[PDB]
Amino acid sequence: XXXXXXXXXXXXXXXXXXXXXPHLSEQLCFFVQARMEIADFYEKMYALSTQKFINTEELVSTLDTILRKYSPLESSFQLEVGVLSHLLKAQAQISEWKFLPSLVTLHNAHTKLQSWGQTFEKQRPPHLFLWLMKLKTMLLAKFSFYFHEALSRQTTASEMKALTAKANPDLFGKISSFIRKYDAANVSLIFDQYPAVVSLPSDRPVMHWPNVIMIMTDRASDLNSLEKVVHFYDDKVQSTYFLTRPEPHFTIVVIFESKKSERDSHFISFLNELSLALKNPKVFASLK
Repeated sequence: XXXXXXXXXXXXXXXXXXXXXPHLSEQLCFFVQARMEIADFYEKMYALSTQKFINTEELVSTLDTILRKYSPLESSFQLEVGVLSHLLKAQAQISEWKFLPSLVTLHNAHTKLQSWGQTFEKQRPPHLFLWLMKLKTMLLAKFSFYFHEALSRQTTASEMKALTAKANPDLFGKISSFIRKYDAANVSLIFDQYPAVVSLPSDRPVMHWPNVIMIMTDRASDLNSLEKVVHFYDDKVQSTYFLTRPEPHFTIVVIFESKKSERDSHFISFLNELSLALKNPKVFASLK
């Protein structure tokens, strides 16, 4: 880790090893051995920060293999590696729209992290731990957004507002302000078949789906680039559509029952903000 939060942690022991050279008894330590591998793991994740998406699945099984191969400085290790592991598993589940499984894994990371964040401030953070925290909130906010309907149908306003509270950014709220602000007919989150897992304000706009589906089929290429915002006006029905695909399985659509220009920048940018907040690669990028 040519960064710092992993370098300084690799600087101390670089000067702490010159100490045990005193007494002995515990020279045998696959710690720096285990350390050498996970830093190579972090270098790998930073390299994948340039890809369109990320196969977290492969990253999870690749971490639980260099981990099981090694079962204070031990408690810390277990936290980092334990949380990194949890966060990656939730990232894989959320992209497969698995509500309960992701809920459970997310809670682990969160809970283990809060517990640490507490026990830490009571004694007084390294970029790496800050990043773990940052990856956690990005994923919790994605969770809250991708499963908003279930979370709302299965909870209490109190409990929901409690969760929403921790959600930063509150993506559902943004979309809500946007719809009120510009009077869009609908904004949906589509999971790829092609149902609407989130829909505002009312339920999935039935009469508009044919247009939405047709558009996703024809612009699949532009959409699958995961970086473009497609626009389409339907004169026959006088409706405008804006779609972007933040990740492989998810598509966001904004529908206006009126002509809207493919130049109304604020609608493009709004969609660019939402997409950016849901991209896993971007967070791996701030790793350095």
